[PDB]
Amino acid sequence: LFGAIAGFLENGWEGMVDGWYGFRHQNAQGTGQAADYKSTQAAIDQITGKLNRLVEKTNTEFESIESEFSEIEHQIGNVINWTKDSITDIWTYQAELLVAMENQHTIDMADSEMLNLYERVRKQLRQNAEEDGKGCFEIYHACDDSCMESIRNNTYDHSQYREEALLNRLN
Amino acid sequence: LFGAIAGFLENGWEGMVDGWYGFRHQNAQGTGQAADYKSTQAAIDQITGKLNRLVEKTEFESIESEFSEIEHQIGNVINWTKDSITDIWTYQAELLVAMENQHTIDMADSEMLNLYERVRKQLRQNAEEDGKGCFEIYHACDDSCMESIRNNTYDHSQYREEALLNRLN
Amino acid sequence: LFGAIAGFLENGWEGMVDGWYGFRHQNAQGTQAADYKSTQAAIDQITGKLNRLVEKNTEFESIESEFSEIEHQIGNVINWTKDSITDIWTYQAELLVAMENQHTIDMADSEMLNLYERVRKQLRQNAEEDGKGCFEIYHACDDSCMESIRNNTYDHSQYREEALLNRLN
Amino acid sequence: DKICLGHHAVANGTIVKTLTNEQEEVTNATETVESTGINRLCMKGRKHKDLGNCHPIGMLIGTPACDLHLTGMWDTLIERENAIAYCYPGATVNVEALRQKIMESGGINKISTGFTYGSSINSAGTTRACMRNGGNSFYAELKWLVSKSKGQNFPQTTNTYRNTDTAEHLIMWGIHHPSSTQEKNTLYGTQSLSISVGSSTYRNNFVPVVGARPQVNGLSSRIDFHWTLVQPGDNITFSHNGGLIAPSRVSKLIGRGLGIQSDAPIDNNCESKCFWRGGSINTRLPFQNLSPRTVGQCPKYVNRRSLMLATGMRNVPE
Amino acid sequence: DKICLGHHAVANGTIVKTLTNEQEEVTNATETVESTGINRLCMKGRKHKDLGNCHPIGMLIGTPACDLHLTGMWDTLIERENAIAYCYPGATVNVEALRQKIMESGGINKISTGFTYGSSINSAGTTRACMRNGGNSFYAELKWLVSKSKGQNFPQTTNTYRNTDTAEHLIMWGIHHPSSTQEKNTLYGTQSLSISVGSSTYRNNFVPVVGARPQVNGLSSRIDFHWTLVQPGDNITFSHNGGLIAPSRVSKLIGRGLGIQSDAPIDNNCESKCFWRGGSINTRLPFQNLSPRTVGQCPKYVNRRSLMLATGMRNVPEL
Amino acid sequence: DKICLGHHAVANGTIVKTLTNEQEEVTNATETVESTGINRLCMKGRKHKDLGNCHPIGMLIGTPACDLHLTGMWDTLIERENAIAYCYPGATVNVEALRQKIMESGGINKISTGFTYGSSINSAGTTRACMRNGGNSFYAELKWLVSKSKGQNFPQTTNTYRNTDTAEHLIMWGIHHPSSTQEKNTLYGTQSLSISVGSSTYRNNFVPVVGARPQVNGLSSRIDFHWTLVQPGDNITFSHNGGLIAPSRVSKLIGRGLGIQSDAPIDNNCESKCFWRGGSINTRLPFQNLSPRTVGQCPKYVNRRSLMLATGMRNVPE
Ligand SMILES: *[C@@H]1O[C@H](CO)[C@@H](O[C@@H]2O[C@H](CO)[C@@H](O[C@@H]3O[C@H](CO[C@H]4O[C@H](CO)[C@@H](O)[C@H](O)[C@@H]4O)[C@@H](O)[C@H](O)[C@@H]3O)[C@H](O)[C@H]2NC(C)=O)[C@H](O)[C@H]1NC(C)=O
Ligand SMILES: *[C@@H]1O[C@H](CO)[C@@H](O[C@@H]2O[C@H](CO)[C@@H](O)[C@H](O)[C@H]2NC(C)=O)[C@H](O)[C@H]1NC(C)=O
Ligand SMILES: *[C@@H]1O[C@H](CO)[C@@H](O)[C@H](O)[C@H]1NC(C)=O
Ligand SMILES: *[C@@H]1O[C@H](CO)[C@@H](O)[C@H](O)[C@H]1NC(C)=O
Ligand SMILES: *[C@@H]1O[C@H](CO)[C@@H](O)[C@H](O)[C@H]1NC(C)=O
Ligand SMILES: *[C@@H]1O[C@H](CO)[C@@H](O)[C@H](O)[C@H]1NC(C)=O
Ligand SMILES: *[C@@H]1O[C@H](CO)[C@@H](O)[C@H](O)[C@H]1NC(C)=O
Repeated sequence: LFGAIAGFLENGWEGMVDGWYGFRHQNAQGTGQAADYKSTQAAIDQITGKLNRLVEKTNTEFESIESEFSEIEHQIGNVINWTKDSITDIWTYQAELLVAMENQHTIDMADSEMLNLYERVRKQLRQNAEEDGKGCFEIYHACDDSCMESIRNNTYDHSQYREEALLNRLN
Repeated sequence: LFGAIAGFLENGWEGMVDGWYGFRHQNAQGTGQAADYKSTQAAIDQITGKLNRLVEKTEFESIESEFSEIEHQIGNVINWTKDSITDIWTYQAELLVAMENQHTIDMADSEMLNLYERVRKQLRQNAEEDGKGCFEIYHACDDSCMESIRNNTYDHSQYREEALLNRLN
Repeated sequence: LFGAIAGFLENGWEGMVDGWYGFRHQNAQGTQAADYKSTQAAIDQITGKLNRLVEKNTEFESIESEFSEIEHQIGNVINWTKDSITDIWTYQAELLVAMENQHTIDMADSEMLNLYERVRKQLRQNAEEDGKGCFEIYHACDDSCMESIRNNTYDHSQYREEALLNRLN
Repeated sequence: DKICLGHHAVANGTIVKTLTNEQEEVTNATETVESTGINRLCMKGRKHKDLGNCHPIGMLIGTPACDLHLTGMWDTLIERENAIAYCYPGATVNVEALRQKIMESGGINKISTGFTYGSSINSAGTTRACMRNGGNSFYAELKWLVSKSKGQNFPQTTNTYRNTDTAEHLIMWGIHHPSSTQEKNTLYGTQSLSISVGSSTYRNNFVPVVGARPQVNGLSSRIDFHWTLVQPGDNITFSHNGGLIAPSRVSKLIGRGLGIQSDAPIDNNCESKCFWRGGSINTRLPFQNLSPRTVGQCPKYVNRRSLMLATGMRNVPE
Repeated sequence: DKICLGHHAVANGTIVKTLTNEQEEVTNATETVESTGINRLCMKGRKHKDLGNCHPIGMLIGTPACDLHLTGMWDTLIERENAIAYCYPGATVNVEALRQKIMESGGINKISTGFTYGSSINSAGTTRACMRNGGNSFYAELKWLVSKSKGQNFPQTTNTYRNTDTAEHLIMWGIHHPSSTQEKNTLYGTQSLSISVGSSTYRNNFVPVVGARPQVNGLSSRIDFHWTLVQPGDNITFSHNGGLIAPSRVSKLIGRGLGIQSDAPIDNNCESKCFWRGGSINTRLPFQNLSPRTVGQCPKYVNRRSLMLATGMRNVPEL
Repeated sequence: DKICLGHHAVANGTIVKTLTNEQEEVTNATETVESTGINRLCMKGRKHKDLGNCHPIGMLIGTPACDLHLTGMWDTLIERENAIAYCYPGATVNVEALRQKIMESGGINKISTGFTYGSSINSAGTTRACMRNGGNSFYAELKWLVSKSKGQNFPQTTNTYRNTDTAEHLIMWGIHHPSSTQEKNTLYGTQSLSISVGSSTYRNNFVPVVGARPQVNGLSSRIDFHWTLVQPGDNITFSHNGGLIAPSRVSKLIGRGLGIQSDAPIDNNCESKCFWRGGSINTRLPFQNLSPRTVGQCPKYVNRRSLMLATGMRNVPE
């Protein structure tokens, strides 16, 4: 587990219906919300990868060894029952483990994609922002709607605002 | 793996007996130790989830006589089938434990790291990491202050101005 | 997935035939060395998996004649059983590599990130991350200094005042 | 000036199982166990034969119910619950093995034995128990041989069938067991009866035995049916005294096909690869919970109502 | 001033295997393979029958050894090693099929056939091979029919059993195979012998065959036993003229039960759902290494002494 | 002035499957499914018997093709395609069970039955169909008993084999089914024939099935075989009348061995634990796709050509 989803991120945003992960900003001219497309497609792609494997099964042809409509000899009947039930016990167990295993992974994978988005923004903001521990970054310079966007774009150049930001941080 | 347990933390604390995870501190009043209840429960609750899965539970009857002759061809088929079932279960049993153990270990590692991360973000600009799992705090933090760190109620703003000055001089 | 391989590290280095993970240079005099401990940690865990794979077995006898006819009804039971076993082993084998591979990839990612982290904490307040996996160091760091960073012997407090005023000015 | 990172959530979420939690809520999930089946035998793309009330054994010996299924080609053969094998009551040795061979075949050709009988033999026994066109009749592929003169000894007879084909042939015959001494005497004579049959891969002797028995289809007599596979080039010979129910044709099973025992009516407009008693299973899912008895290409049977596979992150509601 | 984070550790760690490391020390771990079973048959909560030296077949035909086991109800039936089926030496066609049917059952009721024989048949023949009270007897459920006049032809005879019940009945009979022509003639006469049996769903016929054989319980002759199921509403008829060992009662198998073959003593104070040749297995664990041949609701058998499941973190002791 | 962290990459990387990605490129990978096997039988360190054109059943009965294989010890026994079991027409009842026993054994001893016959019995008869060197012979372990005086009744006869050993013995015998009533009367007389066979555990009776007149038809002279086990301390008796093909020796299967049906040449230089019809599999890998039919200690058969296990990180070239 990676610590963000069901972690230092308090809860999810029901209002973000545009992606799995995204940004909420607050600046001079209001607040905004926008989904991050790369990170959500990373996660969705990995899910569909699992679903492909789930259906990518392909089949041996089995024939009948049990009469549906007539008595089978008692001893061979018992052997066939023991065998069939033993096979089924194995599959029931394989299905249970598969799903328990795959779900654990899927949850932690999604938590990981969140944490990687968070970490990219952090490194991007460099010395111009500080972590609030609940998922936000407090930015120590005027950050216009087109600034915010540069953060989501990956345009944001920290050295352009570094002087201002360090000034306010140290005071 | 997550880098903390058997990682950037040199070793475990044998003398920490009522927690899996905890805190050691040092201030003017001296030193102390405390376990963190939530992180240890998150680790423990997950183990017992595995144990619950492991003990969940088909009726089978006999298909080979202990005490009388079994026809030779049908007997060889039964021996072949039963051995093939046992190879599958032996493999599954080993794979289960191997996978499960890997995951339990890595899960514990991460609960330690998440505790460590929670405290980092909380100390904000008032402390610095020494790489061994310690946070060097740049202001006086008395026993009451230490507890607010462990409590998750430490307010960094109250000491920030001083901390920044002590970090730069 | 951790942050690093196929993440904030744009690509790998084909010229590094020296190991799996390592450092590259920039100073006056300046330009690559591989890190032994993290490479070994990775390789060791791969060879652990290789040890389990080649782990070997029950003795089986023949239950169908290659060269003569078997009775039709027992023949069908044997056909059904064998294909069932094979369907199970085919499924297990595919699950085994898919799952093992997923873990190998992330494990490797993990070792990259732990090295990176250790260097971060080492450099303390004397460097800043560039987001591409580099640490821009704010003091002069010659070949002996750079070696101390790889060798885990780098002492941050020795450079810290020089570094802080370069960072803040 | 703030910028906040977060994930989505949904108002109502699905519960799934993980390794460490039985009740994990996620944003979404799908089933992995198929629970619904088609209530039809989906035969489109298959040369199928629906046997109706004709039992596979009856195709070989030619019970009236099987008159429409004496020869043919198919890749899927469907047997039904009410299926009739015997009009003249009796039983067949290794019958389940014979049924499975027929149900794995891709068709049946019939070939004359060419047997002919001297004039002291009536080769056209018929009975009320085998009505064919509103008249007394008998198994289409066998001949009931009795004495042409009612109380006289059936003559010592030899009949040989030569498989001059390149594939093995399946030949069936019967041994009559009268229900009284008087019946035996009228059909075959007072002489001791002996019937022996032989090929390169078969040697056996049969003796009709009189015995009182319950009536089945009105008769207290029985026929014991036997069969063997006559290899290419091989000769099978019947040497007999009375009591032999002789083959007039033999069978050749051709190719391979999928045998299905089912309750479900046929749909020739839908396609499927997996069958069971109640019909067809068409699904991409790896597991199913409908029936532990399926034939064809199927999802594996599991003892589980549901198994949800997560397709989203932990749902953390507001 | 500093605050330090850390994790517990213990003096004595235990080793588990992982995907990457087969010598991983962890704080604690728990077993997943059961290695100890109880060496008794734990029968608490079960209405059980211990057959002792009575073989299941002998319940059907009434060997003296099974006199206390001719009828009954049980959910658990226990067969012992070397149990006796036959007093008069012989064998049963498809014996193991029949033994399993009985061992799947939850009881046996006995129903009389009502067979009677005319004034020329002795129905009370006995032998030194089946004893009660230390004297000659015979199977309790069968009757050895011979000629009342030694050396004379056994009369052509018909006996019919009618199943007037709602459940199928299991009828057993014997065919006698004398040890000499002389013996055969005395019992049944010089005539050819034939026995035919016929229901709506069964037809078979048999010939007593003479032949020198080793003595088993003192006898060189044999009885071959045969059985079939008689459906409700159906009649089965025996036509015979010497050689039939005729049923005086038929059997009805009732309900379902668990058959166990073991020679472990019975313990009524412990319960179990899993059994093997020497005992019971009570365990929560999903795997066991006691035996590959088990019966009941059992953990899966594995070819390993031990599989430790970690129940804590890597143990990292101070160095 | 910097320091940069990174990982290695390789020019040409290998593709593998993961839970989430078919086609994931990794720096290196090794195969887990063995697809190549050695085309010889690797017998190094095995004491073994290649039977050649001797069929296992012929070992017990002493067919000419098996003369060099009537006894022996081995931990491995190799059977070949089209091996000869019989020299005289006929077959063995319950043959696969018996072939599997022989093929599970670790050797064979032969023990004389000690059987002796009165002067009215000729037991030296031979036949053109079992040539040995250039002459009429018979199965080595059996004797064809016929009336010394042609046409007279073969005497009522008793023979008893006593197993006085501590392990079970396997006894085989044959039944002659004559080609016609005339051949039968010549060899054994006009009496009705009976062969009964009885131990403490086993009883059975046999009647020769006499055939019918043309020699090329399915009812002619043949000898069919039967067998059972005689336990230590038990005796087995033959009472017979004509038609018995009596054992002059019995067999003791000893120890255990590995049975192999293959047409692959023996190679005494390499070692192996796994075999199939094409010869051998020598791999450390857990799976193989060479054949579903293998004996020994084997990797599991899987329906896949290749399953690559990653042995390095994601490969990320520039
Ligand atoms: C199984 O055995 C059963 C007993 O034999 C068979 O049922 C018997 O079948 C015969 C002939 O089919 C019936 O016989 C006739 O009976 C009437 C008189 O019937 C009334 O009186 C009797 C005697 O008290 C009474 O049992 C009946 O219920 C009637 O009230 C005569 O007029 C005829 O001449 C002739 O004798 C038997 O009645 C019948 N018995 C029973 C109990 O039904 C049965 O057919 C056999 N089953 C099979 C499948 O073969
Ligand atoms: C096998 O046959 C031998 C003789 O045919 C039987 O042995 C004799 O057994 C009796 C009873 O113990 C002894 O009094 C004799 O001394 C034995 N004679 C010899 C020479 O052995 C033996 O009992 C038979 N085995 C079976 C099982 O019937
Ligand atoms: C075999 O098990 C099935 C499942 O309950 C049951 O229908 C059937 O009667 C059993 N058959 C035998 C051999 O008794
Ligand atoms: C079956 O295997 C068991 C256990 O190894 C053995 O004792 C018995 O001989 C074998 N049965 C057959 C048919 O070989
Ligand atoms: C069993 O399957 C094999 C392999 O396809 C085949 O050659 C043989 O006919 C089949 N046996 C039966 C009983 O159909
Ligand atoms: C729910 O899961 C199914 C399975 O992949 C998918 O079709 C669907 O889009 C998911 N729905 C939601 C709520 O996003
Ligand atoms: C079958 O009969 C034909 C015609 O008589 C003959 O050519 C052939 O040899 C016989 N087959 C055998 C195997 O005897």
